[PDB]
Amino acid sequence: GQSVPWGISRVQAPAAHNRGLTGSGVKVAVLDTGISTHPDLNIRGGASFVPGEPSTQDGNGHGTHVAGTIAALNNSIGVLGVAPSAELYAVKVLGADGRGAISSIAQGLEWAGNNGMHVANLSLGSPSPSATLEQAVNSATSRGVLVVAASGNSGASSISYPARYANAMAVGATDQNNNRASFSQYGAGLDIVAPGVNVQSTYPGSTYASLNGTSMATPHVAGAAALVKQKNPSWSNVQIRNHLKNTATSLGSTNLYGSGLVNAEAATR
Ligand SMILES: [Ca+2]
Ligand SMILES: [Ca+2]
Repeated sequence: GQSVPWGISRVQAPAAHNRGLTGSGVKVAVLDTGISTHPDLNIRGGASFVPGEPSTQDGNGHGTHVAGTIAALNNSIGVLGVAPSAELYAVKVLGADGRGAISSIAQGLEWAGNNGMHVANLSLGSPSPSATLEQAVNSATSRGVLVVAASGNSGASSISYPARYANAMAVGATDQNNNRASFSQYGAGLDIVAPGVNVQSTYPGSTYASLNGTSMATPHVAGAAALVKQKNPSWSNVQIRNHLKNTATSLGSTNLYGSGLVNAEAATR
Protein backbone atom coordinates (compact mmCIF):
# COMPACT_ATOMS: atom_id res chain seq x y z
CA GLY A 1 0.00 0.00 0.00
CA GLN A 2 1.47 3.54 -0.50
CA SER A 3 1.43 6.26 2.22
CA VAL A 4 1.44 10.04 1.38
CA PRO A 5 3.65 11.83 3.99
CA TRP A 6 2.00 14.87 5.63
CA GLY A 7 4.55 17.29 4.08
CA ILE A 8 3.77 16.08 0.53
CA SER A 9 0.10 16.79 1.20
CA ARG A 10 0.98 20.13 2.90
CA VAL A 11 2.77 21.53 -0.17
CA GLN A 12 -0.20 20.27 -2.27
CA ALA A 13 1.83 18.13 -4.61
CA PRO A 14 -1.12 15.65 -5.29
CA ALA A 15 -3.10 18.61 -6.82
CA ALA A 16 -0.25 19.00 -9.36
CA HIS A 17 -0.01 15.22 -10.05
CA ASN A 18 -3.77 15.33 -10.74
CA ARG A 19 -3.00 17.88 -13.41
CA GLY A 20 -0.50 15.43 -15.03
CA LEU A 21 2.62 17.21 -13.59
CA THR A 22 5.05 14.75 -12.09
CA GLY A 23 8.57 16.07 -12.86
CA SER A 24 8.90 14.11 -16.10
CA GLY A 25 11.92 15.12 -18.17
CA VAL A 26 13.37 17.28 -15.31
CA LYS A 27 16.85 16.33 -14.06
CA VAL A 28 17.45 16.78 -10.34
CA ALA A 29 20.84 16.25 -8.76
CA VAL A 30 20.92 15.46 -4.97
CA LEU A 31 24.31 16.62 -3.66
CA ASP A 32 24.47 14.68 -0.38
CA THR A 33 25.72 11.32 1.15
CA GLY A 34 24.66 9.34 -1.96
CA ILE A 35 21.41 7.49 -2.84
CA SER A 36 20.93 3.80 -2.02
CA THR A 37 19.14 1.49 -4.45
CA HIS A 38 15.56 1.20 -3.08
CA PRO A 39 12.31 -0.26 -4.48
CA ASP A 40 10.59 3.13 -4.36
CA LEU A 41 13.34 5.05 -6.10
CA ASN A 42 14.61 5.24 -9.68
CA ILE A 43 18.21 6.50 -9.75
CA ARG A 44 19.40 7.39 -13.29
CA GLY A 45 23.10 7.92 -12.67
CA GLY A 46 25.49 10.09 -10.72
CA ALA A 47 29.07 10.69 -9.59
CA SER A 48 31.05 10.51 -6.38
CA PHE A 49 33.51 13.18 -5.34
CA VAL A 50 34.34 11.58 -1.98
CA PRO A 51 37.83 9.87 -2.22
CA GLY A 52 37.22 6.93 0.12
CA GLU A 53 33.77 6.17 -1.37
CA PRO A 54 33.86 5.63 -5.17
CA SER A 55 30.18 4.34 -5.18
CA THR A 56 27.09 6.59 -5.23
CA GLN A 57 25.38 4.25 -2.73
CA ASP A 58 24.42 5.81 0.57
CA GLY A 59 26.40 4.84 3.71
CA ASN A 60 24.49 7.35 5.83
CA GLY A 61 20.77 7.46 5.09
CA HIS A 62 20.50 11.21 4.67
CA GLY A 63 20.82 11.42 0.86
CA THR A 64 18.30 8.53 0.37
CA HIS A 65 15.76 10.21 2.58
CA VAL A 66 16.23 13.55 0.71
CA ALA A 67 15.91 11.76 -2.66
CA GLY A 68 12.58 10.19 -1.54
CA THR A 69 10.92 13.51 -0.63
CA ILE A 70 11.78 14.75 -4.17
CA ALA A 71 10.95 11.67 -6.16
CA ALA A 72 9.67 8.60 -4.37
CA LEU A 73 7.80 6.59 -7.00
CA ASN A 74 4.08 6.75 -7.43
CA ASN A 75 3.00 3.09 -7.15
CA SER A 76 1.53 0.62 -4.60
CA ILE A 77 4.38 0.77 -2.10
CA GLY A 78 6.19 3.05 0.26
CA VAL A 79 5.72 6.75 -0.02
CA LEU A 80 5.35 9.42 -2.72
CA GLY A 81 7.65 12.32 -3.50
CA VAL A 82 6.72 15.76 -4.77
CA ALA A 83 7.91 15.06 -8.30
CA PRO A 84 7.71 11.26 -8.65
CA SER A 85 8.79 11.21 -12.31
CA ALA A 86 11.86 13.46 -11.97
CA GLU A 87 15.15 12.05 -13.25
CA LEU A 88 17.13 11.54 -10.08
CA TYR A 89 21.02 11.85 -10.04
CA ALA A 90 23.06 10.81 -7.07
CA VAL A 91 25.98 13.22 -6.60
CA LYS A 92 27.89 12.08 -3.53
CA VAL A 93 29.68 15.06 -2.01
CA LEU A 94 29.49 14.00 1.65
CA GLY A 95 30.75 10.77 3.26
CA ALA A 96 28.96 8.04 5.25
CA ASP A 97 29.68 10.17 8.36
CA GLY A 98 27.72 13.17 6.99
CA ARG A 99 31.00 15.10 6.66
CA GLY A 100 32.25 16.65 3.38
CA ALA A 101 35.03 18.90 2.08
CA ILE A 102 34.13 22.17 0.29
CA SER A 103 36.14 21.04 -2.76
CA SER A 104 33.81 17.97 -2.98
CA ILE A 105 30.60 20.10 -2.87
CA ALA A 106 32.10 22.58 -5.41
CA GLN A 107 32.96 19.76 -7.96
CA GLY A 108 29.50 18.32 -7.32
CA LEU A 109 28.09 21.71 -8.47
CA GLU A 110 30.39 21.87 -11.48
CA TRP A 111 29.29 18.29 -12.45
CA ALA A 112 25.65 19.45 -12.20
CA GLY A 113 26.15 22.36 -14.57
CA ASN A 114 28.33 20.26 -16.90
CA ASN A 115 25.73 17.52 -17.08
CA GLY A 116 22.73 19.70 -17.77
CA MET A 117 20.90 19.25 -14.45
CA HIS A 118 17.94 21.55 -14.01
CA VAL A 119 17.86 21.62 -10.21
CA ALA A 120 20.50 20.84 -7.64
CA ASN A 121 19.43 20.03 -4.07
CA LEU A 122 22.01 20.92 -1.35
CA SER A 123 20.58 19.91 2.03
CA LEU A 124 23.78 21.03 3.74
CA GLY A 125 25.33 24.24 5.06
CA SER A 126 28.06 25.98 6.98
CA PRO A 127 28.07 29.27 9.09
CA SER A 128 31.23 30.42 7.27
CA PRO A 129 31.51 31.75 3.66
CA SER A 130 33.81 30.15 1.12
CA ALA A 131 35.29 31.58 -2.05
CA THR A 132 35.37 28.13 -3.67
CA LEU A 133 31.79 27.37 -2.84
CA GLU A 134 30.40 30.71 -3.94
CA GLN A 135 32.21 30.44 -7.29
CA ALA A 136 30.73 26.93 -7.79
CA VAL A 137 27.20 28.20 -6.93
CA ASN A 138 27.63 30.96 -9.44
CA SER A 139 29.01 28.82 -12.21
CA ALA A 140 26.23 26.19 -11.91
CA THR A 141 23.67 29.05 -11.93
CA SER A 142 25.07 30.56 -15.14
CA ARG A 143 24.80 27.03 -16.67
CA GLY A 144 21.05 27.14 -15.90
CA VAL A 145 21.00 25.04 -12.69
CA LEU A 146 18.56 26.17 -9.94
CA VAL A 147 20.49 25.65 -6.70
CA VAL A 148 18.21 25.06 -3.71
CA ALA A 149 19.87 25.01 -0.25
CA ALA A 150 18.91 24.50 3.44
CA SER A 151 18.93 27.58 5.79
CA GLY A 152 20.56 25.50 8.60
CA ASN A 153 19.43 24.02 11.86
CA SER A 154 21.00 26.26 14.54
CA GLY A 155 17.82 28.31 15.17
CA ALA A 156 19.81 31.54 14.63
CA SER A 157 18.45 34.72 13.06
CA SER A 158 20.97 34.55 10.20
CA ILE A 159 21.15 31.76 7.57
CA SER A 160 24.00 29.47 6.55
CA TYR A 161 26.12 29.29 3.41
CA PRO A 162 25.62 28.45 0.55
CA ALA A 163 21.92 29.38 1.16
CA ARG A 164 22.95 32.98 2.08
CA TYR A 165 24.53 33.50 -1.36
CA ALA A 166 22.37 35.43 -3.81
CA ASN A 167 22.30 32.68 -6.42
CA ALA A 168 21.18 29.92 -4.05
CA MET A 169 17.48 29.64 -3.14
CA ALA A 170 17.29 29.44 0.69
CA VAL A 171 14.70 27.11 2.35
CA GLY A 172 13.52 27.18 5.96
CA ALA A 173 11.42 24.56 7.82
CA THR A 174 7.86 24.63 9.15
CA ASP A 175 5.93 22.31 11.37
CA GLN A 176 2.42 20.79 11.19
CA ASN A 177 0.90 24.04 12.50
CA ASN A 178 2.67 26.17 9.84
CA ASN A 179 4.93 27.72 12.43
CA ARG A 180 8.69 28.01 11.99
CA ALA A 181 10.35 24.85 13.45
CA SER A 182 12.51 26.02 16.37
CA PHE A 183 15.81 24.85 14.75
CA SER A 184 15.07 26.58 11.43
CA GLN A 185 17.52 29.38 10.70
CA TYR A 186 15.90 32.61 9.37
CA GLY A 187 16.81 36.24 8.59
CA ALA A 188 18.28 38.01 5.60
CA GLY A 189 18.26 36.04 2.36
CA LEU A 190 15.62 33.41 3.30
CA ASP A 191 13.38 32.77 0.29
CA ILE A 192 10.72 30.24 1.25
CA VAL A 193 9.78 27.51 3.68
CA ALA A 194 8.53 23.93 3.54
CA PRO A 195 7.72 20.96 5.93
CA GLY A 196 10.73 19.87 7.92
CA VAL A 197 9.44 18.04 11.04
CA ASN A 198 8.61 14.35 11.24
CA VAL A 199 9.22 13.83 7.57
CA GLN A 200 8.83 10.15 6.49
CA SER A 201 10.82 9.05 3.41
CA THR A 202 12.89 6.28 1.84
CA TYR A 203 15.83 4.96 3.83
CA PRO A 204 18.69 2.40 3.24
CA GLY A 205 17.77 -1.26 3.77
CA SER A 206 14.60 -0.90 1.71
CA THR A 207 12.70 0.74 4.57
CA TYR A 208 11.32 4.15 5.61
CA ALA A 209 12.32 6.51 8.36
CA SER A 210 11.38 9.85 9.87
CA LEU A 211 13.75 12.74 10.17
CA ASN A 212 13.62 16.43 11.18
CA GLY A 213 15.70 19.32 9.67
CA THR A 214 15.83 22.14 7.12
CA SER A 215 17.55 19.35 5.04
CA MET A 216 14.02 17.73 4.74
CA ALA A 217 12.38 21.06 3.89
CA THR A 218 14.75 21.74 0.96
CA PRO A 219 13.70 18.70 -1.18
CA HIS A 220 10.04 19.77 -1.02
CA VAL A 221 11.16 22.95 -2.85
CA ALA A 222 13.51 21.14 -5.25
CA GLY A 223 10.59 19.01 -6.19
CA ALA A 224 8.16 21.83 -6.58
CA ALA A 225 10.74 23.42 -8.96
CA ALA A 226 10.70 20.26 -11.13
CA LEU A 227 6.84 20.53 -11.34
CA VAL A 228 7.05 24.13 -12.53
CA LYS A 229 9.77 23.26 -15.11
CA GLN A 230 7.80 20.39 -16.66
CA LYS A 231 4.77 22.78 -16.85
CA ASN A 232 6.92 25.63 -18.29
CA PRO A 233 9.93 24.05 -20.07
CA SER A 234 11.26 27.30 -21.49
CA TRP A 235 11.62 28.99 -18.08
CA SER A 236 15.00 29.62 -16.61
CA ASN A 237 16.18 28.86 -13.11
CA VAL A 238 15.49 32.52 -12.03
CA GLN A 239 11.98 32.45 -13.52
CA ILE A 240 11.19 29.25 -11.63
CA ARG A 241 12.63 30.60 -8.39
CA ASN A 242 10.58 33.84 -8.57
CA HIS A 243 7.42 32.00 -9.45
CA LEU A 244 7.74 29.65 -6.48
CA LYS A 245 8.13 32.76 -4.27
CA ASN A 246 5.28 34.59 -6.01
CA THR A 247 2.87 31.77 -5.45
CA ALA A 248 3.93 30.77 -1.90
CA THR A 249 1.35 31.05 0.94
CA SER A 250 2.27 33.92 3.34
CA LEU A 251 2.78 32.70 6.87
CA GLY A 252 3.77 35.85 8.64
CA SER A 253 7.12 37.49 8.91
CA THR A 254 9.22 37.67 5.75
CA ASN A 255 12.05 37.58 8.37
CA LEU A 256 10.99 34.17 9.62
CA TYR A 257 9.40 32.67 6.53
CA GLY A 258 10.51 34.64 3.44
CA SER A 259 7.84 34.41 0.85
CA GLY A 260 6.05 31.75 2.90
CA LEU A 261 5.08 28.15 2.37
CA VAL A 262 5.77 26.61 -0.99
CA ASN A 263 2.56 25.66 -2.77
CA ALA A 264 2.81 23.32 -5.69
CA GLU A 265 -0.91 23.70 -6.53
CA ALA A 266 -0.72 27.46 -6.94
CA ALA A 267 2.65 27.20 -8.67
CA THR A 268 1.36 24.91 -11.47
CA ARG A 269 -1.87 26.74 -11.97
CA1 LIG B 1 5.74 4.74 -3.69
CA1 LIG C 1 20.40 32.79 -1.22
